[PDB]
Amino acid sequence: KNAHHSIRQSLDSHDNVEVEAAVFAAANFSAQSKDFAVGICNKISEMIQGLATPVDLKLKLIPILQHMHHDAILASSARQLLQQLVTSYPSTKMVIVSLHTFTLLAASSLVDTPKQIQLLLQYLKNDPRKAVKRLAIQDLKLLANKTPHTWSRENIQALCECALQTPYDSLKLGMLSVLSTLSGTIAIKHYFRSSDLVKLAQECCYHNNRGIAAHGVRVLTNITVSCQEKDLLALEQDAVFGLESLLVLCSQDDSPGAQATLKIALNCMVKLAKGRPHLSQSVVETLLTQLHSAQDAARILMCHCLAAIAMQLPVLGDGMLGDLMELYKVIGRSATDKQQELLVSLATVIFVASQKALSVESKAVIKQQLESVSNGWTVYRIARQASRMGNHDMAKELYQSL
Amino acid sequence: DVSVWEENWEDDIVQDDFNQQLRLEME
Amino acid sequence: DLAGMFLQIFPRPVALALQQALGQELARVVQGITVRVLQALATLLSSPALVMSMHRSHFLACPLLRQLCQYQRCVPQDTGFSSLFLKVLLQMLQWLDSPGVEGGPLRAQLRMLASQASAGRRLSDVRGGLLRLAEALAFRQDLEVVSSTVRAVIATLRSGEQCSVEPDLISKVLQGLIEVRSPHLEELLTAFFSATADKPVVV
Repeated sequence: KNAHHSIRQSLDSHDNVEVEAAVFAAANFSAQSKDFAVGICNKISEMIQGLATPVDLKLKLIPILQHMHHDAILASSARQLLQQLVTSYPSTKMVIVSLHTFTLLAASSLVDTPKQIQLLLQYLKNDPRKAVKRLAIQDLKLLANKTPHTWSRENIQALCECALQTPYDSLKLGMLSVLSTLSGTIAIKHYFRSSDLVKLAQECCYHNNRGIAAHGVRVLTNITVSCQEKDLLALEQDAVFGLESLLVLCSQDDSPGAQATLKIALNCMVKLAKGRPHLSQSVVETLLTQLHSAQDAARILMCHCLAAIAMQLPVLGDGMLGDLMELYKVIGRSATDKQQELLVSLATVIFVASQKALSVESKAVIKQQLESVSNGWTVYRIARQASRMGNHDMAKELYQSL
Repeated sequence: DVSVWEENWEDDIVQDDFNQQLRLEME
Repeated sequence: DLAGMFLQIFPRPVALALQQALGQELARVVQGITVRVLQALATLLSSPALVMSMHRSHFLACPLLRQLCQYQRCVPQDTGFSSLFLKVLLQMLQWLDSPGVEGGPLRAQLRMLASQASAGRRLSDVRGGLLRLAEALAFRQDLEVVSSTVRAVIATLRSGEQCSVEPDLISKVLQGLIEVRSPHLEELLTAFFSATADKPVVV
């Protein structure tokens, strides 16, 4: 108790260093204690309502309330206080801090999560400031990552409406990221056909920005794989073709953001193929068509995706093997530094595709390796993949050479 | 972040001592 | 022939080949046919519709539009191409604006492309744009027109010089915008108060 009284005393001092220290100590003790939490909640209410406190100290004071999750009534009182705060202090910094603190409080105390989501959606649709909107996006992302099931159909409807209405690319990208994160959980089932989410996802998958397209096609992939409703079977072609468009867009951009979007698209089509084999055939076809004209890193990621496709789904078609062999031939004299990983990934897809034994094409592969590689480690990894997939004669040749 | 292939063997962020020496041996 | 296969397919792999060719040409441009394809499809669209058949195959139509927009934004200095691009977009949207077409993803794609292209140019005058915006708010509707006008005014303020203000009129316009809660409000305020010393405090 004496420590608590010391914290409470120093909070109303004059020296700003002592006041900041008191705020930090109050944070820690309110994290630990319970009675101290409600006492400090009352003091912070009457202090923020007071006029002596400067703006910066008010900013520092608000996140103390994130520890008021010790009991229901205390959390509700803190919620009323935060509502008062956002009403009567509408400038950017403290609405930012206060609604983020409310998000954390709702995350800790699960009772008030629906109204918190409703408030966040309200601030997303109404408030004009870009920064407040972006914080709303981040907080909804956190809540989606931490409690997707609590989301209602109305919240998803509001979020989709907000995504449709807003013209800014960054806000659209962020809220579609939130929607994509929601789509990879049971939130789709709770949501349920043609609706706002489907129209939004279709519209965004053809958007100019790479990230928006990636998140839209991921929403389409999740909605197609999760449920087998008739409209979903109708729109599953749209997801595939949009995925192909994203693939051709990212096949030569050669930037880290492009690499991330390409990884997202390839993972999406791997999951879709795991869900839809009859779509997987066309997925394989477009992958092979774009393999030849893609860049080196794009080819590496494409080969990883195709290896996953082939490994999970057995009937890939030996017609693949010709295209892979042709691609392997031309890549033999492509580069020196990034050629190594492309070679090992290409050899991996060759071995996975060859469900049966090999032929003189193996002679071509080993001749290309001996002529161009001159590295050994890549030879070792190719032999390791050969032994993995059962092409043991190729492994014997490579190990003997190595 | 997500990974394109889960059973990919080329992931070498974690290299054990055996593979560490093996790579350094012949590179 | 290019127009023939287009008008034959819709009412398949060659579209993919066209997309590959477009991507390879874009790669050559960035590291170093679109005009011909755009002209051919515009000439086909002049003749009697193609847009109706494209609507049922929007999944294949939209990537071509996205590739064309990437080509356009890739070379902003190449004038003329953007003008023809915007003209084709406006014409095909106008032909598609009938309510009986059951507008969908292609409609939204064309609308956003047209809006982005229209925002790419400046406006004639700040005062005229403000007056037209005030008239639109007096009409209380046409929020697409309102969005186009405010984007044009923001672009003009970003580029051009400050003109006659009429602070009562500016306050009335901002009051109307706050009444309708336009998404561009923060951008508009930033455009106004980053220049035009002719008083912001009073407003």
